[PDB]
Amino acid sequence: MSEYATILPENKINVIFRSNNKYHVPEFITVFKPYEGRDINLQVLVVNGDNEIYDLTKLLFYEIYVKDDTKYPWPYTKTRGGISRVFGIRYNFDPSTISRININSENDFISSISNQLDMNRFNVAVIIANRKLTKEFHDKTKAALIGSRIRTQFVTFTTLKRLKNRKYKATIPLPLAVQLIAKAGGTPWIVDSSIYNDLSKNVSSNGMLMGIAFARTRKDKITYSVGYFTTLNNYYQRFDVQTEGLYVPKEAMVKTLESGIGWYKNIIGITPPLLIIFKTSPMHKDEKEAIEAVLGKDIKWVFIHAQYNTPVRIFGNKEDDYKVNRGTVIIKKRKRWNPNNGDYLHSEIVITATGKYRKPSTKTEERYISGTPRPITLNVYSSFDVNPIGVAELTLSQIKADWEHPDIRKRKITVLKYANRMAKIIQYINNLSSVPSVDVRDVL
Amino acid sequence: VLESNMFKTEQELPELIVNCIEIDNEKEAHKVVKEISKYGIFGVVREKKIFFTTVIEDDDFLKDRLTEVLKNYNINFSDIKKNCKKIIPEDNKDYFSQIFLNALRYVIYQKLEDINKDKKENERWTINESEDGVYICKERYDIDNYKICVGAKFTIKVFDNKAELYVDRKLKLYDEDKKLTRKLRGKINKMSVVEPKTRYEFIREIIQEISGNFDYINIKLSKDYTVNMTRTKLNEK
RNA sequence: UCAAAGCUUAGAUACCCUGGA
DNA sequence: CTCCAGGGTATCTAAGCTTTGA
Ligand SMILES: [Mg+2]
Repeated sequence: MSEYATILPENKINVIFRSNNKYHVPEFITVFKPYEGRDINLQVLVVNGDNEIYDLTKLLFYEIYVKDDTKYPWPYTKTRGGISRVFGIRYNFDPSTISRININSENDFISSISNQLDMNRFNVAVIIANRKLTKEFHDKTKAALIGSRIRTQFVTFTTLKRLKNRKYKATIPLPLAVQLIAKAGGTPWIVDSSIYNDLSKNVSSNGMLMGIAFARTRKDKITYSVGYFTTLNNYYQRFDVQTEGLYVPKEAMVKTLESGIGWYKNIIGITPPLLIIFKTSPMHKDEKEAIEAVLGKDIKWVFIHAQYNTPVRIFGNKEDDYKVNRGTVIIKKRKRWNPNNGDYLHSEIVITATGKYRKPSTKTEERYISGTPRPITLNVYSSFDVNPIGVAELTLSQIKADWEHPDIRKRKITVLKYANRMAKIIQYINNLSSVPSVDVRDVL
Repeated sequence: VLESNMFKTEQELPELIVNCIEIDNEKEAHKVVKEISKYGIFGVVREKKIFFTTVIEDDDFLKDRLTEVLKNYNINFSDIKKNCKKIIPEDNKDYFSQIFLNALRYVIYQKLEDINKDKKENERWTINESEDGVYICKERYDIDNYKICVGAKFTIKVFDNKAELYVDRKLKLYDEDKKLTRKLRGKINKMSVVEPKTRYEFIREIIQEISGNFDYINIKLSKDYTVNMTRTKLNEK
């Protein structure tokens, strides 16, 4: 009723780890083991550098992740050793298969990496090169290996040199390691979907998600992808693949909605009881007509526009300076909402995702960021009386899946981020045959 | 109490009434509205007509001002329509947004004359007439011969037929050349990224210097239509 | 591009309108 | 009935910075 606000306790958007362990800190992957795992067979391919670079690759990918003698910290747990000891994965790598790739002309990088890339022995192919080369070959490589089993994990010379600080040596490894155990086929964690109940309390924890994002460049041309997400506490099925503006034409939007419906149906075929559609731009008229045409009254839907560039700022309490707790939600319902007419804007929910947070002391200690929080605006359109608190909780948990940022310090929606990445990658794919269904791990 | 930077109305923005004038040149009509925003005429150019509200009770005075300003831009025009149009802000968000911003510009201009007496050339408030909305520039710096300024930007939104004005702290660069330097960016981050106490006090000062108490802001759009908006200060659920 | 955040810049897009072809 | 160029206001995507994650 009216405009109100609250703070969501951090221990309500928990994530699930091995043995069905619920906790609100993704880094507790070091204590509860990954929700899923696959044997990792690294192929560390290095590009022209210097002896220090190779020594640093050996230090990172062998001494830390393999050698149990090297007692690495691995926070939140007293266990020491490699990945096979801390997480419970079959990590495999030897410091003699690292390939000394060299290039001397344009396009040599991709061909050389393809020749040095192996399928049967290795499923993860780390690539080590200077920023000049990665910045301009990374998207091309990702597109080239799309669909295939060779998932690359790039690394820059600066990141390796950072390992000598002994401060970065204690923070860069773990986030990278999770990526490894996610790009070999594993699932570091999933998101507890019980919060979905607070959405409506008239549907089970299951549902459907879809975030349309736009990649600008495409040689001065707007493009986009779709992204999909679903959770049942046991399945994830995160598949993400696919225009004179930041909107989906009517035809393309109808095709996208039908394709998402068919995808979910191929999963379990229960005629999705709920369709949540994130988007990084306002609901265009074309998309509104498409939603009415395909969904109509058959499916309950919630179209959430996630406005990052917003002017709203939130301070308060006048005592802890003017810093604001991380999970703060300002809800404003809209009385002028959908008299069965076609005015679908239900409410507006301003959520702060970056602020004060209490992470475990590792021995809870209050922590803050540098600057002022930039909350997100959740412009919600719905065909039913959705609960703004449930929408905020769902969005928070959506920010958290993210097997690239194991922390609670980020705000972007993961589905939208990977949809934008897929849109950028679409540039350099010339075969739309197996594209219709690829995994996020390809463009993780 | 989780105070914010948003000033929201309390009731639904009552039905707006605007007077229209027929203009045959929209391009110069935009400059006309920009100019007349200072004299108390808050208008927007749509459908070949300048729709505006005013705070001037003298019809002859308003007619003379508009006629002069229109002649200065070589525009063939017509007579005032005296409640030409009725506008619900929700149905026409841009009409209300532009009229409201022009009224806010007028209020800020009026206050400038009295909130600049005890000020220096590096602290005099101004309105930047550039590609943006309302921008109160109030701090100047010449860092490494790069001219930069800290000010408060204003934006307006209409949600559920209620006005919401957001004032925030923004820094801008008016150097014609390219930065191409790292020290300048280091300094710009040093002074443009602050804890939420320099920002909160900056916002409080900005609002207080133009509306006395900063718990509320009153913006007059017409002799009888005033937007009386209050800062949220929401406690909890 | 190990990741993120909060800044500033450039351009572009959306909503309404105007002109021309 | 269809684009391109313009205007005002508000966002969005992409680049360059700094800091942060013990
Ligand atoms: Mg990657």
